[PDB]
Amino acid sequence: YQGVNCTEVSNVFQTRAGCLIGAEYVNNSYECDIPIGAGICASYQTQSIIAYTMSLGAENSVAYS
Amino acid sequence: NNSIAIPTNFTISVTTEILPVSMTKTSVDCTMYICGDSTECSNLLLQYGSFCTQLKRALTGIAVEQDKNTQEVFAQVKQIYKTPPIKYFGGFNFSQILPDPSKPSKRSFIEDLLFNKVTLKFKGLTVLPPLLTDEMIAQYTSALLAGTITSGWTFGAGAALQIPFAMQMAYRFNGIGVTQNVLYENQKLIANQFNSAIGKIQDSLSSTASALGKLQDVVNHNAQALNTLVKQLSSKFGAISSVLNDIFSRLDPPEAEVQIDRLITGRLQSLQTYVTQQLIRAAEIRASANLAATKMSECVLGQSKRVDFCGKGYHLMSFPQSAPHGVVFLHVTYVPAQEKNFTTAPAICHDGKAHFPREGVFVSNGTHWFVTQRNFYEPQIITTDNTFVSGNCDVVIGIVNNTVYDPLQPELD
Amino acid sequence: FKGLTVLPPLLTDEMIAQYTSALLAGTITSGWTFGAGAALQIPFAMQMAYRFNGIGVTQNVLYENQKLIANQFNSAIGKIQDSLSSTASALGKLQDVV
Amino acid sequence: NNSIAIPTNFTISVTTEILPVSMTKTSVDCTMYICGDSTECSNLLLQYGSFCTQLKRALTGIAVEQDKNTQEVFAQVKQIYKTPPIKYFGGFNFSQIL
Amino acid sequence: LQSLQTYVTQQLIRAAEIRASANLAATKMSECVLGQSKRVDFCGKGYHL
Amino acid sequence: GTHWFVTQRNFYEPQIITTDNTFVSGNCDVVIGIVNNTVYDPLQPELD
Ligand SMILES: *[C@@H]1O[C@H](CO)[C@@H](O[C@@H]2O[C@H](CO)[C@@H](O)[C@H](O)[C@H]2NC(C)=O)[C@H](O)[C@H]1NC(C)=O
Ligand SMILES: *[C@@H]1O[C@H](CO)[C@@H](O)[C@H](O)[C@H]1NC(C)=O
Ligand SMILES: *[C@@H]1O[C@H](CO)[C@@H](O)[C@H](O)[C@H]1NC(C)=O
Ligand SMILES: *[C@@H]1O[C@H](CO)[C@@H](O)[C@H](O)[C@H]1NC(C)=O
Ligand SMILES: *[C@@H]1O[C@H](CO)[C@@H](O)[C@H](O)[C@H]1NC(C)=O
Ligand SMILES: *[C@@H]1O[C@H](CO)[C@@H](O)[C@H](O)[C@H]1NC(C)=O
Ligand SMILES: *[C@@H]1O[C@H](CO)[C@@H](O)[C@H](O)[C@H]1NC(C)=O
Ligand SMILES: *[C@@H]1O[C@H](CO)[C@@H](O)[C@H](O)[C@H]1NC(C)=O
Ligand SMILES: *[C@@H]1O[C@H](CO)[C@@H](O)[C@H](O)[C@H]1NC(C)=O
Ligand SMILES: *[C@@H]1O[C@H](CO)[C@@H](O)[C@H](O)[C@H]1NC(C)=O
Ligand SMILES: *[C@@H]1O[C@H](CO)[C@@H](O)[C@H](O)[C@H]1NC(C)=O
Repeated sequence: YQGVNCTEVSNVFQTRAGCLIGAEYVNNSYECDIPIGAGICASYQTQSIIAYTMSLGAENSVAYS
Repeated sequence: NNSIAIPTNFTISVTTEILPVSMTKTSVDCTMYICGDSTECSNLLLQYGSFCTQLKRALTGIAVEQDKNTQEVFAQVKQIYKTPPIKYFGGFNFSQILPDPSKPSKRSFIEDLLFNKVTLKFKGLTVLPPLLTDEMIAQYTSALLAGTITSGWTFGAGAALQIPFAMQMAYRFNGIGVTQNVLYENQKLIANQFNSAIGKIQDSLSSTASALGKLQDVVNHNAQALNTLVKQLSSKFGAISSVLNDIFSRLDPPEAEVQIDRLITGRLQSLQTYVTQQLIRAAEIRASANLAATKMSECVLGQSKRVDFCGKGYHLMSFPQSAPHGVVFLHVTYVPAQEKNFTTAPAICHDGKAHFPREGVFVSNGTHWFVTQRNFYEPQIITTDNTFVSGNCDVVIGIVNNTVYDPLQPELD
Repeated sequence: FKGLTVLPPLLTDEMIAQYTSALLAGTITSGWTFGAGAALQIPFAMQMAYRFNGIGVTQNVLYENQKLIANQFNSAIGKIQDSLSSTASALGKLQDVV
Repeated sequence: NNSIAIPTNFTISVTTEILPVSMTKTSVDCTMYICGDSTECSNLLLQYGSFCTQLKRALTGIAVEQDKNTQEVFAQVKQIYKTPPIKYFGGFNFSQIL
Repeated sequence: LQSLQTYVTQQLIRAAEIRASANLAATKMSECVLGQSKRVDFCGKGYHL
Repeated sequence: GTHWFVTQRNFYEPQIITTDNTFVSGNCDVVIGIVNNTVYDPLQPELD
């Protein structure tokens, strides 16, 4: 529900884009499958619908001397 | 006839470029705009066909295109490179472009000024949030800066390979046609000039009134389009009243049907005009975003030989910075200065043979001929190592007489 | 009329011709130097030798075939006039715009 | 797999490229075109809203765009360079272009 | 009003096309007149001088 | 047909094969199609 603070009208999660119902939030970061908005994407767990924050890429550090 | 000017010094400079990348994402519902809270009109609105589906499809397409543009411009790098804790790079100071260690917003100070300088659920009208937040775009920019500072151009064409920044600058001077010893004997001066230029850009961005007008233009265009779309809802369009409830109250349904049709036609025409203008503006913004992505690749990840693509002067390197609806490029270039006049010749006639310079030009100092590079005055004795011989002295027009030193000549024994 | 008018352009044709003359003079007299900083003079023969070095041909080729190269350039420039004059659709794009 | 071809001569050629840069700047009058300078129609026309402001804004933007196009294409040179009075450039004929 | 709106829309599309052509012409000026171009067939057929 | 020279790619300007216009890289049994010829050393006749 875009633009609705769903404290008004299974898992219920609140996003800057809206309120998301039927998707479980997980703290792992994956590549974006279905873009929802405001940096949050959703995908099929493979099993259930999950929501997460997309990862930009792998972290790397170059040994500068 | 035989006059040439060669610069004896140089001034490295930094310039700023601003490019819009994307615009706001807007969604429109017909019924609420055309005639809301009135199911009587909602019954008649369905009679016109599939205009709403077309309008929604167009708006959704031009909304997805914005995320496509942002991803194309900023997601050039595959890995998030990190800068070393020791911020010493041979005298060059990057504090104004690297992220702030105090971590107020993980933004550079110039990025802070860019975000502060430019300004950034209606009656049926909504706006959608972009997929990438400002923090993620700033993180992408930080990764690009770390990669381009630590490794050079190598990170953009394969595996990232570290190299000291002084040797990278020597590479780039070799690229612009100047020998590396010019950097190695003027490293301190070049570092001082670079720091001063960065400070001057800092001040110029802080002080200029209309430096970022290219993004204010987009923001104001969107605002005026939305405002005029809302304002058009109060027009009569030939009916007795602009209030649908009023025309229902004051007239019979058979006669009120014509006025309802007039209102429907006017509002549909206004909304279609809005959609068409949005499509044209989206095409323009897509062209700008393609230009920005091309500039990112060419100037940031490499060293372009194109003349004015990455700033005036001979291009050395560029640094990207983030803006609320665009990207900012800081082009570091090489500008010659303090030129002097000499008299020149095309070839040297020695022993009945014509000698041509290998990678330089002949200059005479008035009475003593030397060989020097074109972009910097550095005379040297003419020998057989820096010249090649081809032909006689009778074919070249303007040949001059001089002796060519032989390095192996003194070894007579 | 019926309310439909045409506005004059800001730059007259004389000003555009002046800009073009400035560009031609700069490129003839200083090479590509005038487009990257201070304009530095250089004889045209040496500039064209540099431009041959830029395409992978040594400069002694020009310094030995200067007269032939000049004659070929002159003939091509002379033929451009007749090529533009005789063709009936050389400037088709601007006519299409108008 | 053991044969090559190497040119022994060369020809220099001149070709022309034509590119439109700008188009005509036009203006419109709502009342004159639509109502035909009739007073009865003008009072009814203002009842239709702000379409005329939109059209005027669009055409003004187009005109400014044309001016910007011309300035961008032709005004790239900072200074007005002048050719030397003695027009000898080592055998070349630039009279057709000067 | 419909006729005038159609005219304005066509003018906007043509203006966008002319802007693209003008950008191309400016790039051609900068890369072919103010320098020597190594891009193939960008400043004519052959090795650009 | 009988002798070997070195020419620039875009123009026919034959030159005698010397040590100035050639560089040595390894032994001559790895390159496919390598032929037999002499290389002229300008230093030896001078005998510095
Ligand atoms: C290379 O080509 C040029 C161009 O055809 C030749 O120059 C011509 O030579 C003939 C015969 O000497 C003259 O009649 C023409 O007037 C020349 N043309 C020009 C434009 O001057 C040149 O001889 C050729 N050189 C070689 C080695 O083949
Ligand atoms: C929704 O309301 C709660 C409580 O009023 C608030 O904390 C939260 O920030 C709101 N969500 C948004 C997206 O504003
Ligand atoms: C994700 O982290 C939040 C914050 O602690 C926590 O409340 C939530 O249970 C976590 N969810 C999962 C699937 O780990
Ligand atoms: C002009 O200078 C060129 C370059 O040295 C020379 O070849 C030519 O003969 C000169 N002409 C005159 C008239 O001095
Ligand atoms: C880099 O510049 C900033 C601001 O000019 C200055 O505070 C800082 O000390 C400089 N870095 C070093 C290592 O001096
Ligand atoms: C060129 O520089 C020299 C200084 O060596 C000066 O004497 C001469 O007048 C200058 N010529 C021009 C045309 O500037
Ligand atoms: C260069 O010219 C100056 C002035 O003509 C002269 O004093 C100097 O000796 C010259 N350079 C050399 C290496 O002779
Ligand atoms: C150069 O010297 C030779 C003799 O070694 C002479 O014949 C020739 O005329 C000289 N060139 C000039 C331009 O004086
Ligand atoms: C060259 O081509 C011919 C014809 O296919 C072939 O027989 C010969 O082996 C080739 N030479 C080499 C060195 O591959
Ligand atoms: C160069 O060509 C032009 C064009 O025909 C000609 O008028 C001029 O006389 C030529 N230059 C000389 C010095 O003859
Ligand atoms: C080249 O010469 C070497 C020794 O001089 C000889 O062993 C070899 O067979 C020769 N190669 C050919 C193809 O004749």
